[PDB]
Amino acid sequence: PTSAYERGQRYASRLQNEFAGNISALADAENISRKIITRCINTAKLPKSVVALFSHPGELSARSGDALQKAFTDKEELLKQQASNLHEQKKAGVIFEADEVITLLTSVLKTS
Amino acid sequence: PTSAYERGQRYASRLQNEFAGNISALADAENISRKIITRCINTAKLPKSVVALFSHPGELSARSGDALQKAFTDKEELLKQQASNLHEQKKAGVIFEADEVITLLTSVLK
DNA sequence: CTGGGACCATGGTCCCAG
DNA sequence: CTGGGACCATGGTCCCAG
Ligand SMILES: [Ca+2]
Repeated sequence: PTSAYERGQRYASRLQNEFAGNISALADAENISRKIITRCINTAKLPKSVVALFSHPGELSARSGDALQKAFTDKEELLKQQASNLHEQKKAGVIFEADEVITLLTSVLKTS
Repeated sequence: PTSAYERGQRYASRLQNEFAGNISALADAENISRKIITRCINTAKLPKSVVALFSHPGELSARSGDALQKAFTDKEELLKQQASNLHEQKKAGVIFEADEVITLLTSVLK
């Protein structure tokens, strides 16, 4: 289907410049749960540099995207860095699937 | 493609004339767990008279299909009958959705 | 080989209650 | 209006022991 990220991207535009920011209204004219608009929109708030790490945008879950976006609130720069500082390894041939991508990012927020 | 039911017939074709009826094979052919292929195929073995009882083949999930086909192994003549009525009812107004259908089909079983 | 079962994240819904 | 939280069925993987 359509990647949560790209879904959110659209939900966002829709919500902002067509719905006055009333998410109730947006989730109604899409006949979908308010919380869905939310997860998606949230994921879409991640740097496009993070969606890339995944082979396919569809690899990033709406749940895991929303989760990552929260985990890095007021820590945007760390995310961006830890992403590009992880993209360099990707270019160097280094490969990891979606599952780990999300893990290697929240890693810099954990002790070991 | 898409529909659980559709994949059943799709998975069966390859299962039969291509893999001798060796599930483990086709399973490794289309990198996917055996349980999946079992599920979809089983949905396929269901009377088309039941599948066409849903608002769209995708409404009937592999999981509940596999579930149905099982709740009527050796009682298939009970299904068509059970399903036939359901047609009269949705014909004469009555409008049930995805879930309720599987209940109605399974209700006679107990 | 094969089906059964436990397990998993996910998309999604709906309710609670300022 | 809103998010949080409790829930649910799905598709799916994986191990278990004939
Ligand atoms: Ca509506």
